Amino acid sequence: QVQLQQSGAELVRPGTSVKMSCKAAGYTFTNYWIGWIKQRPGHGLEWIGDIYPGGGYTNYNEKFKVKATLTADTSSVTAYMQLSSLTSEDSAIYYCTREGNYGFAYWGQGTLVTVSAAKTTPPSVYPLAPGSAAQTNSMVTLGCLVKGYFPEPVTVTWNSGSLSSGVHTFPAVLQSDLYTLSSSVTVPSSTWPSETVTCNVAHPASSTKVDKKIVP
Amino acid sequence: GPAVIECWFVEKRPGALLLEPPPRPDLDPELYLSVHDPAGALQAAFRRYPRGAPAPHCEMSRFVPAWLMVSISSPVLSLSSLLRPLITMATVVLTVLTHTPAPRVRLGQDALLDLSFAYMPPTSEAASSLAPGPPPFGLEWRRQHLGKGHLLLAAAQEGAVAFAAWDDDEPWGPWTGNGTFWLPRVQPFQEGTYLATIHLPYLQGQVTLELAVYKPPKVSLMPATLAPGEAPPELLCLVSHFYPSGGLEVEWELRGGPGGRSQKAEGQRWLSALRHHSDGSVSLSGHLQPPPVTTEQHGARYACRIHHPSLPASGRSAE
Amino acid sequence: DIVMTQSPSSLAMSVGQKVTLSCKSSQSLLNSINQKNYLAWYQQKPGQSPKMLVYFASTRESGVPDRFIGSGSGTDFTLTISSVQAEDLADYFCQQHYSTPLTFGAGTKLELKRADAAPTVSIFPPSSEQLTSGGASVVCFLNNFYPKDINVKWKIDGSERQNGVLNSWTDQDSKDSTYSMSSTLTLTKDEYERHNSYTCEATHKTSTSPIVKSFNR
Ligand SMILES: *[C@@H]1O[C@H](CO)[C@@H](O)[C@H](O)[C@H]1NC(C)=O
Repeated sequence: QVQLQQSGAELVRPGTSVKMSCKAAGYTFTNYWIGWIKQRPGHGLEWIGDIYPGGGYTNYNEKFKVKATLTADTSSVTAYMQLSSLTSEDSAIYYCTREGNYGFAYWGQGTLVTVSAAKTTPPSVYPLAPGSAAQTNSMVTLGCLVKGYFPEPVTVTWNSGSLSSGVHTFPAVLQSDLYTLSSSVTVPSSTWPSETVTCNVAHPASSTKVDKKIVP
Repeated sequence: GPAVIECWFVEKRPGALLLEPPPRPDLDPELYLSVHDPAGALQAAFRRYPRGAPAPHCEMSRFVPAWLMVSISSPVLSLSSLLRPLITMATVVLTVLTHTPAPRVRLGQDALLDLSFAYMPPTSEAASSLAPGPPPFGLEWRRQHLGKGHLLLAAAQEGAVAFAAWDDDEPWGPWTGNGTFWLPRVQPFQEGTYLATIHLPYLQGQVTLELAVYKPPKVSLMPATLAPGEAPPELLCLVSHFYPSGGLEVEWELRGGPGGRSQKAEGQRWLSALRHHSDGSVSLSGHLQPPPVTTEQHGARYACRIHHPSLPASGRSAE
Repeated sequence: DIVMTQSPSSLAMSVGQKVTLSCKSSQSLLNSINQKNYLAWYQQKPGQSPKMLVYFASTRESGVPDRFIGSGSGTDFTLTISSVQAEDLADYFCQQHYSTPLTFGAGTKLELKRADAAPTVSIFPPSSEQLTSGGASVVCFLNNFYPKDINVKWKIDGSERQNGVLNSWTDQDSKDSTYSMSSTLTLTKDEYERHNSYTCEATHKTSTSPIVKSFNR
């Protein structure tokens, strides 16, 4: 069957260039069009352009003629897209699809592109206690706020993952070229502070692990 | 703190549970059991039983993995135990106990059903056990209606969180453990019978609870009108925001009259005014037709007493 | 060139009943020869790649159940789901395949219908270790509320400012189908010691009066 595998995520710096791959295995690659779609959070889907690995090669969009040049390799089944002049608004997910007469219907896995000039820093985590002056009724909510980390992947687990019910982890938000998130958990007052509650945050980019207890 | 507990063995025959040798009288020797609890949960619950409290209901059946299953129910505690054998000696194996079997939570508030458990493995189990320590357990919370139905929590709409732990982890002897159930924003459609089931690789134990919901009403009294000119009796007494539809009885009384401060009013009186609010609660309007006020009734004041299961024994009064 | 307007923004209906999605085009997408409307409907699961459901404004894709019915012509097209289930929670797009450049729609997000639930507001003062290394950040949580329509507003003993107010909304839960929200007041240790009251207000459909949680420094 047909299948489209794309390159991994591309974390680069502004002003540079990025070339991604798209291998097409399962059909005659030089007999169908290969289109590129851009999905940016808050702007939906956008069509960048198509390329036919045969005679009539490329055909670009009006707003994607200077950026995102298209090339193909008929020898080894792969489709490339060379991004250039990467600005902060070029952070999106790029799919490669096998176009047809009625649409695509055959999409790729996807390539996440992120552009920024901040270095790889470890996260700074801080517990979030309701405070001594509070009216703790039945359930008490605790937090584990993680500020000041870059890349993107960070796992947070309460009590080494044994307590996952009622846990709400919020998506990361970029702040001062550093991301930031927080995690909340609701536990009964008969358990806390009677029993210790610990959040374990692991950052696989900087390869760090921090286990911090929540204290009043 | 009773020392002996009467029970019924079903398949009903009389039997006893003994927490030195009592003279076995009108009891078959198979159901006269001397109980020994290494976990010490059932005996502690029986010792902590209120003084003078009525005898709890008890049932004894035969479990199949001998095996006796004892279900002790009371409006104070709920206990389920597994036993293992002229008095037959028995040893407690597994026990699931809750001291909050009838929790009454206000409408809109969060409910916290508590539960505890204890496990004492037999000698044949521990001798053939190469386990690292405490076994992994499962805790299911369901809603029951004469059998089974909807499983709510485990280890699931509208929240319903379950927590369970041992916090002992001592690879020796019996283990104790806690288990809690959280139900957020209790609605009237969530009241009824709940069931907590502890499932260990050995077997299953089950306990039953009855979660009831109440709502105190808002009482108010005021004169009545009819928009006229002249005065046809008519009094009023408004009840607002109540959930227990049953147990409501409106009563009138005259406080401070020429015959004590506890005299029920006379005349016509009717009740039929009720409205369903946009939250499930209801309202009510009581009415009274008192006789003409005499000079001897000067200084007194009328009042409507309201009684409901969501109210204390004295109820609420409004004058 | 061609504009694809999708309607509505995001509807949340219960499972079982039929839902409808509309799509408007700036020009005609119906070909005179071989009378078909060059328009396709795509479905993208949360955090995955989009899959085509209906192409040529009709004729469903193989593997898609018959509940997805595509109709319409000219500039107005419609996609109806007779019996919504749990496997239909996604966002759908309508894309024209008639002229260059190919354009998509804004996308309609499908949620699950529920009863209104007030948010659980809980404010948190800055930590001790945060003050010794950095500044001060106030945390406010809004957990399990329906619908997603919610607005947060801070106040510093009379004053109010949107500077340093970073919020974070969650998606619909895969268990209780509720929404959560967080809010941070990133400040420094300097201007934090010169104010007393810090409150976190909201504005939801459940209560006419906002939920206010404050604390004194
Ligand atoms: C179980 O709860 C009781 C209070 O109800 C507490 O004293 C005890 O430490 C708890 N046990 C565990 C293992 O958490």
